[PDB]
Amino acid sequence: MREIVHIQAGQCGNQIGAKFWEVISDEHGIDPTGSYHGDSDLQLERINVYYNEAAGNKYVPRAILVDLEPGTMDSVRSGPFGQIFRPDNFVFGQSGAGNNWAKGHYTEGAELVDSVLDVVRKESESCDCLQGFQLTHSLGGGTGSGMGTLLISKIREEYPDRIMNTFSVVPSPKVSDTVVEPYNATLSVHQLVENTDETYCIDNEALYDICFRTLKLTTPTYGDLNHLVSATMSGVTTCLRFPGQLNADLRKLAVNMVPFPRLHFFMPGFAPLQYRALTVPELTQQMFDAKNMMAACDPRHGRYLTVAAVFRGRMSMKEVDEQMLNVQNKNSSYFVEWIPNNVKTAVCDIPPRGLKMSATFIGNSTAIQELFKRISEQFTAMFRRKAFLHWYTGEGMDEMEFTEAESNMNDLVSEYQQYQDA
Amino acid sequence: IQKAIEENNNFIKMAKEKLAQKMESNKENREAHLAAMLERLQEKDKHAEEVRKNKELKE
Ligand SMILES: Nc1nc2c(ncn2[C@@H]2O[C@H](COP(=O)(O)OP(=O)(O)O)[C@@H](O)[C@H]2O)c(=O)[nH]1
Ligand SMILES: Nc1nc(NCc2ccc3c(c2)OCO3)cc(-c2cccc3[nH]ccc23)n1
Ligand SMILES: Nc1nc(NCc2ccc3c(c2)OCO3)cc(-c2cccc3[nH]ccc23)n1
Ligand SMILES: [Ca+2]
Ligand SMILES: [Mg+2]
Repeated sequence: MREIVHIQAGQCGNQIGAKFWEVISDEHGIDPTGSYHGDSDLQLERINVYYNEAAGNKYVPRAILVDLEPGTMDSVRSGPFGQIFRPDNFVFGQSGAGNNWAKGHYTEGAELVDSVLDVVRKESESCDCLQGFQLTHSLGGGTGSGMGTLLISKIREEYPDRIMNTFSVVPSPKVSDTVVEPYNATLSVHQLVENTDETYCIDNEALYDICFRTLKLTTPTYGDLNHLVSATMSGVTTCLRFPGQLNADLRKLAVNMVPFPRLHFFMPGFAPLQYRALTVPELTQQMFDAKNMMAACDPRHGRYLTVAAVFRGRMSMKEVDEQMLNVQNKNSSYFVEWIPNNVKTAVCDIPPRGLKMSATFIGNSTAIQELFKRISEQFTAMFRRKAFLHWYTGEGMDEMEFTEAESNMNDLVSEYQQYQDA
Repeated sequence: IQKAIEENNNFIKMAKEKLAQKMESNKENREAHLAAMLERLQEKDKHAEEVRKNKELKE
């Protein structure tokens, strides 16, 4: 039955999670009460991937909601689809984590992690055949970052052969809540390097530049960024949520996308970003455009290890193949020659709400090193003077752990560079 | 988590011992100042008695 368990941790994680659930619930014809009111059996044909079936012939998201503070989960429960979530799947503490990875991972978070794992186990136990997990969170705060990576580590320990996938919002000084975000992000990337199979790098810098430059929004809110995130996530889960030609599970996708275990950080993109119907050439050109990428990295500065393209809507598969081939053949130097046929294409007949045609892009590119270099420089700029370290050592962390995290991330960068020059 | 607990306890411990040492040292110093002042006044009362005796034994 190929069940996925979804986990959203912290403020960012839970807001983007909520948008994800409202968007896909709309695609599957599920209303806020959990009743199906769609027009097509394809909407229900693979519904069990993300939704449990309840007695009242209710479909309930297979979703666990975690935070160290209550605020955001009250806001979820009051949100438009808030009644659809299982009440027992809300697991919240009272203390908060103060944007402090050490509080999320070692002190405040550890007290709550067991109760979160109990709910994960209760959901998995009733799965016909759990394929694995997806987590939504930011890396810049304390709960999603520190407690999220703690959760990931515990899930790996108890489900070591299951796929662990994250949608991870990466911090940027252009959209910043605290100065300590690079510390929290550096500590978290190391964890993801060890304990996830796939991590979608969603950079608030890129989301901001898209809202501002392309969408012409002078003052973009978190709501505007999360609209892009939810549309991207809908796109990336399309190929498993709707009927079609592909017999896939998270492991087959991972095996096709991840050539080396540590290099599993993907750039997502979306097109189109208006009433003019978009031709296949236009979707194809825009989905590969730097300006559509959500991890503010120039793909012309690296090479593609692998690419997945997912097209949604009624269109010519012939025309799709021709345009995808055109972009690969005309830009062959940006695709590594030593992985043949490394661009894969999926088509789903069902378009998202409002757009007639859309494309979602997943790239495993060596250019993602630019993101980690960015974070590393901000980390070093502080860590060379030990600035703000007392917030962390006061929760029991040693300087040594920071030095090791910094080293792990410079090694990740060096590995990406090795494969970019090969 | 154990290192964090230990550091909090050591801060409480060291502040408790520092405060108690300061308050004791202050009590001893204040009492010594008053005892020295009183001792000077008692030396005055002794001298006043020797004066009243000198005056008696002059007669
Ligand atoms: N894209 C996006 N980023 C967010 C959102 N909320 C917070 N952030 C970012 O996440 C970081 C703060 O982490 P946050 O989720 O608030 O901390 P936590 O809830 O304690 O885990 C900062 O880098 C913020 O820019 C959101 O709704 N959308
Ligand atoms: N995420 C993830 N996966 C791994 N896979 C290997 C595997 C083989 C057979 C399996 C299995 C998993 O599951 C049940 O059968 C290794 C690791 C890792 C990371 C970092 C340091 C490490 N030191 C030892 C290991 C490890 N991290
Ligand atoms: N790796 C990877 N690729 C994806 N794109 C499409 C694709 C189609 C055909 C392919 C292919 C990839 O690779 C081989 O043939 C989606 C995902 C994903 C991630 C996280 C949660 C998810 N819930 C549903 C899906 C999914 N994960
Ligand atoms: Ca506590
Ligand atoms: Mg915050």
